[PDB]
Amino acid sequence: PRQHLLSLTRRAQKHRLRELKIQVKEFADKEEGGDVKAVCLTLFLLALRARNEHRQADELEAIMQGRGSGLQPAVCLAIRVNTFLSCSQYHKMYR
DNA sequence: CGGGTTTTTGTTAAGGGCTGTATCACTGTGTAAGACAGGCCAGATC
Repeated sequence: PRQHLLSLTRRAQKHRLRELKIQVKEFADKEEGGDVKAVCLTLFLLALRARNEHRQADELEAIMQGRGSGLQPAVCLAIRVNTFLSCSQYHKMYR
């Protein structure tokens, strides 16, 4: 009995979308170079802007570009150094 | 109360990559004065 897509587990969702996975990967590496993740997030942003949710698309662009809700290692290194944090104290703080 | 049928859930093997944890040899905080026995000279003395 079918219930819903996101109600399944990871392996079950993979079993259910293996066909679309193969199709998208082949039709993306035929002509579009082969970057599967690129075509994936591009199609997702397009389907999301179809619902004109500018906010969600901007947040996803920020996440996938590293500029919000998550720091690149250089910035947190500068924070760990310029604030005189130790390696164990930063660890506790990060733990 | 089971077949027929369907959607979830493991299961093996080998390799890759990110995350967490044990291990090594060490540290910094326990830090100033007083009690007492022995020697010794200045001096009252009988």
